[PDB]
Amino acid sequence: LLDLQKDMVVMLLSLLEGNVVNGMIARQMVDMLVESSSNVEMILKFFDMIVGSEAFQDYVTDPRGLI
Amino acid sequence: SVRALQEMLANGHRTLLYGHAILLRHAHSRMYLSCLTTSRKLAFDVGLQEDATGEAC
Repeated sequence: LLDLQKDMVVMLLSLLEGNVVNGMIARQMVDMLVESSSNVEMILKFFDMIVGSEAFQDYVTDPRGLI
Repeated sequence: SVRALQEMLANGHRTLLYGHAILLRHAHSRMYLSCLTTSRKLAFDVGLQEDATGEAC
């Protein structure tokens, strides 16, 4: 699914290669992201996730990991 | 979505899509519109209902 999550936005970035600044094909890319704003809000906050690694160090138990 | 419906019932100004189920609601009394289980000579009468709940709405 993540393999496909890439491919979907790839066609999109290949849909943006030819843009002017306020391109009709461009701001429609933004236009969907406001129509899906709450929806797109979720895909990207999924990328909160190493990253959190330092917090394990704050209360590490037994070096392998575990908390 | 029609089976998106079939989950919250077992529990953003999005654009209407064709083939979606939608919850109608009166401007005044603010009863939701529904298929009342009544007749006037087989098929049921339409009318408002007090609750958003329960399929017919």
